[PDB]
Amino acid sequence: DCPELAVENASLNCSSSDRYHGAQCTVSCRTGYVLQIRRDDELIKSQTGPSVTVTCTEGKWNKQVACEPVDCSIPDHHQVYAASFSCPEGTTFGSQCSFQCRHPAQLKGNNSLLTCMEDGLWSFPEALCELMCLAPPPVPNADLQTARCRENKHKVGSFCKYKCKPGYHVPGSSRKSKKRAFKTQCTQDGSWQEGACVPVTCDPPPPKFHGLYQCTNGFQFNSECRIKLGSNVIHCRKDGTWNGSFHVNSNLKLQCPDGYAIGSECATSCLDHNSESIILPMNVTVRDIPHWLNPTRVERVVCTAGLKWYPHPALIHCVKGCEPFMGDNYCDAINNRAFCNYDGGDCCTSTVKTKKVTPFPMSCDLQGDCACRDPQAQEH
Amino acid sequence: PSRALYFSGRGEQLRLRADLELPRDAFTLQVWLRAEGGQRSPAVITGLYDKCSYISRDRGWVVGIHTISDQDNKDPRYFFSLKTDRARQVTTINAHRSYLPGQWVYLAATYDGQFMKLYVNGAQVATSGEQVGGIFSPLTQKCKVLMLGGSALNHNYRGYIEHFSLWKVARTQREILSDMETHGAHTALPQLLLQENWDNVKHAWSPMKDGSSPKVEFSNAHGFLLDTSLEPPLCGQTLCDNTEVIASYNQLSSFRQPKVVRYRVVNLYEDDHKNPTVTREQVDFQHHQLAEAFKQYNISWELDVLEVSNSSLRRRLILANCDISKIGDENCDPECNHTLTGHDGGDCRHLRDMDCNYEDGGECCDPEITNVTQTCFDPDSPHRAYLDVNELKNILKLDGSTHLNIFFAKSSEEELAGVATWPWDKEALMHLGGIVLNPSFYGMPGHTHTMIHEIGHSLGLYHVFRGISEIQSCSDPCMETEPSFETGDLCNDTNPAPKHKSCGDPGPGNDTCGFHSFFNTPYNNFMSYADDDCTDSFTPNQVARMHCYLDLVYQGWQPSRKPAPVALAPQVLGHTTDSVTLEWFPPIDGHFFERELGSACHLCLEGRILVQYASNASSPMPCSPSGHWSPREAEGHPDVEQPCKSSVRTWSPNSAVNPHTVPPACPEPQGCYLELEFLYPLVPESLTIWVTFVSTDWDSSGAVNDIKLLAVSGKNISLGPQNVFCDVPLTIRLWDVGEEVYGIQIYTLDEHLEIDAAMLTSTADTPLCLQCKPLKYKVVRDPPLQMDVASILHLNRKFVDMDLNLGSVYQYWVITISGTEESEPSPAVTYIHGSGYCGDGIIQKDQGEQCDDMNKINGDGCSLFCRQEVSFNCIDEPSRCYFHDGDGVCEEFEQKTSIKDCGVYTPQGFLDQWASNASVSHQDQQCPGWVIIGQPAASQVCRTKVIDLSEGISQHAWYPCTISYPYSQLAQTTFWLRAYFSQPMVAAAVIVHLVTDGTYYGDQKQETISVQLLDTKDQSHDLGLHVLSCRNNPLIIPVVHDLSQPFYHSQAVRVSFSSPLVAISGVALRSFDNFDPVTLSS
Amino acid sequence: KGRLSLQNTAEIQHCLVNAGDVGCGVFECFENNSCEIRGLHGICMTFLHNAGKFDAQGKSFIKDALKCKAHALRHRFGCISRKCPAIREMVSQLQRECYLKHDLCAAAQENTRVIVEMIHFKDLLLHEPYVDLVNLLLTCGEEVKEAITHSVQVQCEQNWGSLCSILSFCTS
Ligand SMILES: [Zn+2]
Repeated sequence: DCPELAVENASLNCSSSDRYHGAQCTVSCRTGYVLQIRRDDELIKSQTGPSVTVTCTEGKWNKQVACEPVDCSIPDHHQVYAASFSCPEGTTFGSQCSFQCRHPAQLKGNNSLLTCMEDGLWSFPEALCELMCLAPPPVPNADLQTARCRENKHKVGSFCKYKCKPGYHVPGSSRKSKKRAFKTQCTQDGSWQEGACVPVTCDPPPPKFHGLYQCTNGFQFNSECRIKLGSNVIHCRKDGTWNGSFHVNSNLKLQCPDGYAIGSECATSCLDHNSESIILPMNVTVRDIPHWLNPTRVERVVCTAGLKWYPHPALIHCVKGCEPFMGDNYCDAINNRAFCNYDGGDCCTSTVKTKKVTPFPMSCDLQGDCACRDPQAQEH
Repeated sequence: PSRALYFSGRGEQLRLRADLELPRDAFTLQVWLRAEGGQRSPAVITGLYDKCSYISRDRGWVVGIHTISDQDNKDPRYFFSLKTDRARQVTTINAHRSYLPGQWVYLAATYDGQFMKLYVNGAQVATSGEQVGGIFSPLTQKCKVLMLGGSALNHNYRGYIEHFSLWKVARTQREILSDMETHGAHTALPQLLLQENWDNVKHAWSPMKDGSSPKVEFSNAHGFLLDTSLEPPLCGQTLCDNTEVIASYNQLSSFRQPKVVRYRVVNLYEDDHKNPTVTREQVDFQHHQLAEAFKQYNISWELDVLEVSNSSLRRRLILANCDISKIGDENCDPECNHTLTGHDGGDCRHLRDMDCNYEDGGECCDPEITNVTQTCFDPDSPHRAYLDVNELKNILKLDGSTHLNIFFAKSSEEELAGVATWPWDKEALMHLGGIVLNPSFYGMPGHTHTMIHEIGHSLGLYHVFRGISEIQSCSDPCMETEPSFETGDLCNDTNPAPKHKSCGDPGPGNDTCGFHSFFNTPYNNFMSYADDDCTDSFTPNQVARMHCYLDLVYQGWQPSRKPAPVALAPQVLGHTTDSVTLEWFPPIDGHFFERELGSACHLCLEGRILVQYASNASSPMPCSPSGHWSPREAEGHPDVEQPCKSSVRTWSPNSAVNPHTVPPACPEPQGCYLELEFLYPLVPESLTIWVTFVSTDWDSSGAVNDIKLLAVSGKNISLGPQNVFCDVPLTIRLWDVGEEVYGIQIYTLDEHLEIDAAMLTSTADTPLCLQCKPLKYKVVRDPPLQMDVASILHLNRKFVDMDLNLGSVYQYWVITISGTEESEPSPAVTYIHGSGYCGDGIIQKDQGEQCDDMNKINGDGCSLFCRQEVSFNCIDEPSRCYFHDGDGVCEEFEQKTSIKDCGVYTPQGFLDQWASNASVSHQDQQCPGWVIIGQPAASQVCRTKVIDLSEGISQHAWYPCTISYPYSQLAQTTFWLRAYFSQPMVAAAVIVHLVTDGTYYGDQKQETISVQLLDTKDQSHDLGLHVLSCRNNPLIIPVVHDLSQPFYHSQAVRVSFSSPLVAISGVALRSFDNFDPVTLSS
Repeated sequence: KGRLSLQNTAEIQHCLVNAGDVGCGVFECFENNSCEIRGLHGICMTFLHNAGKFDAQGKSFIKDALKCKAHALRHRFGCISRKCPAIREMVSQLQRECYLKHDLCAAAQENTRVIVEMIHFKDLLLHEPYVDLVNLLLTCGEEVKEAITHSVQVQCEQNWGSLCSILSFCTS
C-alpha cells in the first residue's frame, strides 16, 4: 500500500481512496508553474500534457513529479533601454524587479517594476527611461545661432549650428579659404559631440627676415611681427592678411648660384638620389624618428639677413627616402611610415581594393613592421 | 470598381498614416496579393517595425515571401514572423508549397495571444504557439509604424496588392472564409481597423518622402469561379495523366471513335533512283501488319511514302543512339563502334589508312586523295562518315505538324531502335521529332513488332516495367508496387513487371526493391521487351491514353474535322429554387478558337491574348570572334523534369564550348547573352523566363545581369537586373512599351546559368487574334430543353436553365462545336433539383464526398471533385481545412504517417521503452539532467549549422554548458550521457533522438557519437559508431548479436561524444513485445 | 593523363576568378591540376620569400614579373585546347614573354648572387618553370653562367654523382 503523496505547488484532484496496486491519481501544476518528471519505474509513456498521472506500484509511486517554478531570465537588455536592473528577490514566478535609469535619462511613468508573469517572461515596463541630452558645454569663440541650444531640454539627435567668431575657425580649412560653420549633435550615449574653433594662424613671413623675427604673440591671433618706413608694424587682422612684407655638409650638397649673396634658391639633394633630406632641428636623427612622426619636406635655403640662421644644412638630415612602390596593392615594411604617406594606404585593409594585405617578404609579421599603423584607416 | 497597386522592385513602398491606432494585443491581416516571379530573398509584404529604438530592430510582425533554405534560396514560401516586446526569440511560420507567381493568393495571418496562424487561400497552413502576450506596450504605441510593400532596409516587393485589411481582433477560420467571398465591400465595425480598397491612397497612406508611390491599376481578383487548370500527378507529364481525365476516356466509348492517323516514311536514295534504305516489299509488308495490330483499337494509319534523293546523305552511315560527345571523349561506349566511326576513334579497341585513322589530319578526309566515307572520322570536318539523326532532320527540315515522320538509322547497339519522341516533348510536332527505326528490321518477318512498340512510345504509352525496372531509387515519388492510375505506367490493367526478355512470368529475384513474386505480369503486351511471337495486344487501359494524345497533342495529324471534346463533365456551381448554374472546362487540347491554318489562332487564349514562346535563339560563340551559334534547347515550351538540378535541355554559357576546350569566363561590363526571337512580334504585357539552374554564389545581387528588349524600330529598351529563383520562373511585367517587341536579349554574368525557355504574353486585345472565330459550346439535357433554349450556342462556358422540377433527375452534357462540325459529347452530370452536388457545402459521404466546400478551386484543401488534397484535413460541415503535418497536435490517423509529429513509429512486432533516471556528466544550472526522461517532443526542428545555443533549448533537450566552444576544441575532452532504464528488457534497437547534428557554422567537419550499452553484473556489449543526419533524426542503432552467444538483459545505454554541439533530447530501447529471450533461455 | 578533365575545370576557373593577381593566389589555385605542371607556385613563393636580398631594381622586377604572370595566366587561361602539351606551351610562352619584357637580364646583372644561390636543384628535376628560369637566366652574363654551373657542380656532389661525369665530359 502506497503512502500518501503531496507535491508542492499543484492541484491533486484525485480520489484514490484505497492506495492499492493500481491507485490511479492525477497531478496538475498550478498557473505559472511547469512540471518536472523524475521517474522511478515505468514501461510505457503517454503525452499527458501539463498534467500527469501517477500510479502506485509495490508501495511506491512510479513517478516523482515536482512543479518547479518558471525561470524568467535575468534582465540584461531588451526591457528598458540604458538602465540598471536590481532584482532584490530572484528570477522566479511572482518575483518583481526594480530598475533605475542612468544619470542623464529622466523617467516618465508611475510604475517602475518588472514582474515575472505567468508566461515565463518579464512584464511590460510601465515607465520608460526617456533619453534626453543635457545642456551643451558653451564652446568659446562661437556664436550660438540656434536659440534653443542655450537651454537644457534637447532631444537626442538635435542640430545646433555654431558659427565661429571672427579671428577663429573650425579646423579643416587652410589660411586661403575660411569656413566657420560646424554641426554638433547629441549622441546616442546622451552627450554632445565635441567640436571647437581654433584661432586663425597669422600668415608666415618671407624668409628674408625669418630667424631673427620676434612676433608679439607668434602664431596666435593679433600677433604683430617685427624684427629688432615700409611696414613697421604688421597687424594680424581677423582675415589674417599680411598688410606689408618685411622691409629692410658632407652628405648634403647644395650649389647655390648666389652663394653668400642672397635671393637665389639652392638645389637641395644628398649624394645619392635614394636618400631624401628633411629638416630635423629638435635633436632627432635619421633613425630616431618614430613611424607616427610627420616631418616636412626640405625647403631650399634662401640666404636671410646676415648669415643663414635657418636650420643649417647640417641640422637638415638626409634620411631613407621613398621608393616608387606607392599604391600598387603591395605593402612595404620600409615604407610603412607616415613620411612616405603609408605607401599610398597599401598597408591598410580599408584602402586596398582587394580587401587584403600582402607583405612583400613572406617572413614579415602582420602585426610587426608591415602592419597598418595608420590611425586614419578603419582600424580605429 | 476595384483597383490595385503594382509594386515594382525599384523602391516604391508606403507607410500608414499617424492617425490610425495600431493593433496591440491581437490582429488579423487580410491581403489579396499577386506576386511576380522572382522576388528578393527576404522580401516583405506588410511589416510593423520599430523606428524609435536601436537595441533590437526585429520587433513587431512581418508578412512576406522568403525562402526556407536561405543557404541556397531554392523554394520561396510565404512567411509570417512575429516577435513581441516581452519575448526573446523571433519565430517564423512558413507555407507548405512554393508560391504561385501568377495567381491571386488570399494570404491572411492571425494572432490571438497564444497561437499565430497563417491562412493561404483559406486553408490553415502552419501554426506555431510560441509567441505570448501583446506585441508591444501601450507606452510605445506612437513609436511603432506600419509599412506596406517594403521595409527601411528595402526588402521591396514585386507584384500586386489588391485589398489590404487589418483587424484589431483575431478572426477564426470561419470569419476568414467569409471575408474571401465578400471581398472588400464591408461595413463599419469597431474591430475593423483599416479596410483599404485603393481608390484614394493619400487619405490613409503616405509614401516615402524620397521614393514614389506605386502606380494604381485596374485588376480583378474574382476572374475565375471555376479553376480550369488540372495539375498532372507526381509522376505524370501531361493533362491526360490526370486521374479524372484518363478515367473519362475509359468509361466512355464515344471518345474512342475510329481515327485515321497520317504518317510518312523517309526513304533515302542516290541520284539515280535505284537503291533504297527500305525496299518496297518491306514497306508493303509493314503497313498491312501495322493496320492489322491497330484495327481492333479504332486507330488506322494512312501511309505516305516520301522519297528524297541525295547521294551525300545516302552513302554515309546514319546513327541514332550514338552521341557526338563520346566520339571525342576517350571513354568507350557501345553506341559508337563501327568501321565508319573509327571504333570510337580508337577509344574502344584492345590495341590501345584503315588502322592508322584513330583520333590522317585531312589526308584521309580530303576527296582528292581518297574517299571521305572510307577513313574520315573527324567530328569537326565538313564531310564525315557518321551522321547523327538529329542532324539529318535538320538537313531534311520536314513537316511534323501534318504527318508522323519515320526515319532510319543503322546502330551497333540495335537491341532497340532509335529514341522515339514523347508527345509532351517540345519536338512532338516540330521537324526534329518522330520515330527512328532500324532500316534492316523494318519489314523483316522476325522483327515486325518493333515498330508497334516505337509507335506506342510516340503516342504516350510508357513501358510496362517503368514502375519497377526504370526506378532510379527506391525512395521515388512513385514506384508501381500496386496497380494504380498514378504510379508507374499509369495504367490499372497493367500489373507490375520487371525488365524481362523471356515469355511468361519471370523467376523471382532480388533486383526488385519491394516485391518478390509477380503474378499475371503483362508478358503479352507490346510494351514489354519480349520477342515477336509473345507480343500480341494492348491492354484496354493503354488505349485510353492512345486515344487521348491523338486529341491533346496530335490533332493536326488526323484529317478529321471533328474538334476536341470537353473531356470533363460539367460542374455545378450554385442553384436556387428555380435555376441551376453550371460551368464546364474548355476542350481537352486547350484551344479557345477555331483551328484555322496559317494564322495565330493556335496560340490565342480566352480573351484575345497571344501567348508565344521563343522561336529563334542565337548567342555568340565563346571561343570565336564572330561565331553566333544557334542554341536549340532554349526555344520551345519549358521541359525540365528537375527544375533546380542542372540538365541538358537548357542553354548554358559553357555549353557552347567544345568538350576538348577550356571554357572562357564571360566579359565584365555586359556579360554573355542569349538572344531569343519571337515568331509574332506584339506589344508585350508580360515576359516570363525559366531560369532553371543558378550557381550557388553570385557577385552581383541578381544572377541575370541585364535584359534588353529588342524592337522593330531598333530602340533597345533595357530592364534592370532581376533576382531569379531556381524553381519559380522569373516573370517581368512590362509597362509603357509602345513599340512592338520581336525578341529579348538576356545578359548574364553567371557561368553556369541555365535558361530553359521564354514566353511573351501579349496585351489584353492583340491586333492578331482579331480574325480568329471563337468556338461555341452547346449544352443538351436528357429530358430535352425547349427549342428556344436548346438551339442557341454559348460562347461563354456559363449556362443556366429555368424550367426545372424538384423531383426528377437531369443529365447535362456539353458538345463543343467549332463551325458546322459538332464534336463528341462530354461525360454527363447527374443532377437532381432537390438533393445536393459537389459545391453545396453539405458533405454527403454516401456519394463519396470526403470534403465539400463551395470553392470549386484546387488551391484550397478540398479539390473540385469533392476530394481532400495531399496532406490536408477538413473538419467542418462546410469543410474548412487545415495542414496537419506541421501542427503541434497529434491525431489518430497521423501516427503511422508523420514520424516528426507523432513520435517515433514503433514496429508492430516490437515495443519502445524510453529512458528514466538518466544521469549526465556536465550538469549545471543552465542545463540539468532530468530532460532525457520520457518521450521527447518531435516538434523541435533540426539545426542546420547552429552557431549559438543561448536560447531556450536546454529546457527541452540537453547539451553541455560548463565547457564552452574554445575549451572543447582545444583540450579535446569528452562528455557522456549515462542513461539508466527501469524495466530490465533485452535490446533489439537503441533509438537516440537528437535536436541537432552538432554541425557548426564554421567547422564543417562531421562528428561521430558512440552508442554503447550496459547491463546487469557485466561490462558491456558495444554497438558501434554512427554519424548524425537530420533526415535520420531518430537515429536507430541496430543491435548486433549472434544466437550462439547467450542473451543479456540490457539495463543502461551510454552515449559519448567529444564535440560540444551534439545535443541529446532522449534515448530509447526497443525490445520484443512478443517473447522474452531470458526466460526462454533460462 | 593527357586531359585536365580529371580536375574540375570549373574548380580551377572559379578559384582563378575569385583570387587576385597581386599575390600568389593565382598559382595557388592553379597547382592542383590533372596534368603535372606544378612549379609556378614554388617560384612565386621563393621570389616573395627572399625579397630582402634583392635591390630596388630587383624588387621592382619581382613585383612586376609576378603581376604580369598572374594577369596573363588569368587572361589566357580562358580559351585554350585541353591537352597537357598545350598547357605546357602556354605556361612556358607566358613565362618567357613575361621575363623578357621586364628585363630579367638586368636583374641578373645587378644582383647575381641572390638569384643564383636559389637553384633548388632537387626541386628543378621535377618542376618545368624552374627549368624555364634556368635556361632563361644563363643567356645574360657569362660569369652568371659560370657561377651557376659551379654551384650545380657542387650540387651534383650533394645529390647525384653521374651528372658530374656527364656534364663535365664536353669538348673532349
Ligand atoms: Zn521501349
